[PDB]
Amino acid sequence: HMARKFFVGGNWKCNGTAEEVKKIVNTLNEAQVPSQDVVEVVVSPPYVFLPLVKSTLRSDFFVAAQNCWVKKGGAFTGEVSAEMLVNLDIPWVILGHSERRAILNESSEFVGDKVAYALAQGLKVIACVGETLEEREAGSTMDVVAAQTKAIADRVTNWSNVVIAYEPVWAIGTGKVASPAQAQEVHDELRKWLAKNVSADVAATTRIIYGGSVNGGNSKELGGQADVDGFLVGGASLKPEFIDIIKAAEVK
Amino acid sequence: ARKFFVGGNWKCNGTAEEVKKIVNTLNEAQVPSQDVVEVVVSPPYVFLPLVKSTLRSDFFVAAQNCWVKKGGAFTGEVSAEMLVNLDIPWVILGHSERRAILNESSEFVGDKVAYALAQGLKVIACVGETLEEREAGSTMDVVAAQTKAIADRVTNWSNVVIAYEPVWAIGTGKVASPAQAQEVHDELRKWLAKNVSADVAATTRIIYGGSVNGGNSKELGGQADVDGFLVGGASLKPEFIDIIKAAEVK
Repeated sequence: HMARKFFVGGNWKCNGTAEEVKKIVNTLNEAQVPSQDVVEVVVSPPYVFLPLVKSTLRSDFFVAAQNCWVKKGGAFTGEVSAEMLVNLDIPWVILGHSERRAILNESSEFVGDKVAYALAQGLKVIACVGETLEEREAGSTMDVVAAQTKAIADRVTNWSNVVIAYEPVWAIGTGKVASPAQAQEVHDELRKWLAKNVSADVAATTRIIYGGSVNGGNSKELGGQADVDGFLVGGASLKPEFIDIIKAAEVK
Repeated sequence: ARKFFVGGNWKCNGTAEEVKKIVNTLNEAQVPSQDVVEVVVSPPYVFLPLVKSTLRSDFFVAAQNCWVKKGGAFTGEVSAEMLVNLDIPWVILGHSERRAILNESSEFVGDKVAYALAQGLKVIACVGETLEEREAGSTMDVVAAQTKAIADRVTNWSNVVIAYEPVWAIGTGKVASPAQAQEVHDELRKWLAKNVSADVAATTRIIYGGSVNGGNSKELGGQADVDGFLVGGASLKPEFIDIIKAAEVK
């Protein structure tokens, strides 16, 4: 029924010092962006800076962890449980990021279990999907994205607190450039998959955000697409340019 | 003489309320001198700032893991540089749970140890054999191979502690004896003497990472080649203080 609220997530990845975090947070705190009714803004620092960011960031921007454990805490040295994030009043978590799928070998099932467990503790989830250059060149884009999405869908009963991020991994460090039209094509096919395989209502209300290369310059052209509901920003999330990407929400 | 070393691995446990209680209990503790025992406490990443800001300054804070190299495009990982930036002096690397559950290879662990040392972190480097490996007669083959992957990459032995985890005796129904701990620690120290140097063998702490409680701490701690403990679950409880007090056995 109601329009999907534009969503901008900033994934800091494995970057930051206390000094850099203070500079980034000060820059965001002084930013003048569209209303909380027009855009939902989430910033995702490394685990060790979650307390500093949550304590100092403007209350109308929300904090995400970059990962959490698949289940209840216990004998999992080095892992952070969903209930720890809830305990520290961290409302969001990024799960299934292409870097964790590729470098740390997180399976679609492992990601699905994490999403279900995070939602069960009351966290909101940015659930990431995306195909490699090999998969795209093989003609497997929608087979891979549908399979990643299905592993999540099979474990999720309530999509209200889920945002899906499409990462064109094929266009990240390969020399290949994703067009806005190519982004819109995958977002459209993914939403049609949700409509047929979950429900018309879930398809209509679930934000699908673009996790490819976005800057101030291309944000309105990418953002001004029928099935693109915002961005999961990588490196630019550390820079003032992030504010220009948030401002792309006015295109809707 | 090697200074007795007691690490407390909280693992994936804690809330702000539980952390405050644990830290208050440690802050009120009366334990042996800084000459007799070195104490390290390892909370989850998200509680490192709270623990570092509130813990007695003569106990040291460790992260439970860090990334293998320089930060960048590694969503969810915490770099050695970040820990140094937050004045976290120690890191646990190659814990049996990360080797077994998260499939960290001996080479990956070795690279993490080298990178952590290079940023100025002190490292508790963990090694240990499974029940299958122990029953196959492969205990010292496995421990030597895991240690070699680390030793090949170490740039400062002063800042390394080795933790032997008898993984075969964690949730299997098997009980690791003081004699079995002593045997592995002695053979590991002899490996260091032959493969690194007599001086590194003589001065490097080898701590026992098996099931340690108030009751068995003095008998384990009294062994010639056991230089202390990496404590699991008991590290969350007042009993951790009784384990630190085992250092007086040396």
